[PDB]
Amino acid sequence: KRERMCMKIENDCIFEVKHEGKVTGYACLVGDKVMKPAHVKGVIDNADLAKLAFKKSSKYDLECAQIPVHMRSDASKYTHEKPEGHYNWHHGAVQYSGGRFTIPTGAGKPGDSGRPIFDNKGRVVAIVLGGANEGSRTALSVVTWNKDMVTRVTPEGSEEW
Amino acid sequence: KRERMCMKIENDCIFEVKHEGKVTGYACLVGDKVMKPAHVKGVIDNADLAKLAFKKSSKYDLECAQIPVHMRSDASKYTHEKPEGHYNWHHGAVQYSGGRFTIPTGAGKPGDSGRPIFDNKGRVVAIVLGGANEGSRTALSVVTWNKDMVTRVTPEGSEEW
Amino acid sequence: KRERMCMKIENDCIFEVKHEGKVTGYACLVGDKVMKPAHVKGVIDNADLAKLAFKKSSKYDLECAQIPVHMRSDASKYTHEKPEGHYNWHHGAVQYSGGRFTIPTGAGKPGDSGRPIFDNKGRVVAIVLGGANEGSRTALSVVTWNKDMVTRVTPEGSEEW
Repeated sequence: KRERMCMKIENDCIFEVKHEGKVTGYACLVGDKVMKPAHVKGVIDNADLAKLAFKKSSKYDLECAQIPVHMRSDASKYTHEKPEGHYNWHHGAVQYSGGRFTIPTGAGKPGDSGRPIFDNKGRVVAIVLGGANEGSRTALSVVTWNKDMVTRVTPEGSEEW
Repeated sequence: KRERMCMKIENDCIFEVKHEGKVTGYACLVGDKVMKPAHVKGVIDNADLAKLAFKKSSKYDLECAQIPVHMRSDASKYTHEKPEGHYNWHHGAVQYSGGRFTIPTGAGKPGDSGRPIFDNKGRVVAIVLGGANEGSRTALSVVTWNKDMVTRVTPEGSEEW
Repeated sequence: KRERMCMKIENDCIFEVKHEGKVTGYACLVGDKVMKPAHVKGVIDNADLAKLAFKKSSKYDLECAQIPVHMRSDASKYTHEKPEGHYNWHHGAVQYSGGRFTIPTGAGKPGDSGRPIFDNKGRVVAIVLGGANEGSRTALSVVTWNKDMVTRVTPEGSEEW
């Protein structure tokens, strides 16, 4: 149920970014803005998305742009509330404990950057950039939103995926 | 129940406007004032209403007038609260989502300008002016009310019906 | 039986008179003349009757004109005999006592000017102009026809409908 809805939403709101023929990251639609990690390099597998003018910012390591009108109905719905507990993810379920996003599996691999972290109701919470090896766990370096502000949370030792 | 009540209220609070013998708009009785969109041209199918001196405002794209005394019992009652959810309309059910009034079907056609958008209790929330083709949905350019002011919402690409 | 005949004759011998889009009086066909009260103003809702030249006389409060040839078969028949008793009317039955036309119900309302009062044989005897609120009854101020003379009976305190 929840897993099926989450994967259906991911299918409609993720476009692969390929460089030299191999995928390196993913750009996702949140609200009414195209969001992609800045550190990843490549082009989006979409004629409409690849032609947009991407605003750059190195402090938050994020690229943003305005989506065209005809993909507004194909974009996720955002939120800013982050209660403690469990959240969905493409490679499993993520745990929010003490202001940190951690991977129970520790199976994070390069090339998964940009996949949204989903809420219980399908809302998007943050965006994955990289993680830091906490032995059996990994602390995620993710980009979230405040009420009206963007912040970047990077645990020590994190590597960009 | 709700559909029949809404139709009953609409018959007592909607007056057609025709130019050159063909209908082009609608005027509604909300509170104690006649409200008709400014862009639609013609005449209201009533001597008492057609004789009134209308106040013009191109910024909000609306005309108003104070209703005569003997239609004061034949006017819809208004509201300013807009909870998230579903609202009734003469052509189906409209979806209010994130500050946007959207049509689930995209079935709005020119000549329907001025048709009000009702609430659950029969209260009027807004007045339709135009729409925009946003994928398989249609964002409605409406005229809504705050506690005391008039505000106008116009999604990009909207066409005046 | 009588009601059906009176209604059928009234349908064929009454034309609503409207001013500024609202009906205010009726022009009835008697013999070969069109009668209309002088206090009511407007245009008869008919092409042929609009272009006819009307003779106006403020003493009797009545306008008369000659009907077209082809409409001679769509008119009532007249009489002057007025024996004591009851006479039929569009809104019920009227009583003729002591040279007065009285309304048992007192249900006369403005806009009832010009409605003829019929005989028991369907013949038209008088034309209603106004009424006087006398207790539970209403004395009718009407224009009648003698053998040769047109006379007006107006009780004290009557009002023009």
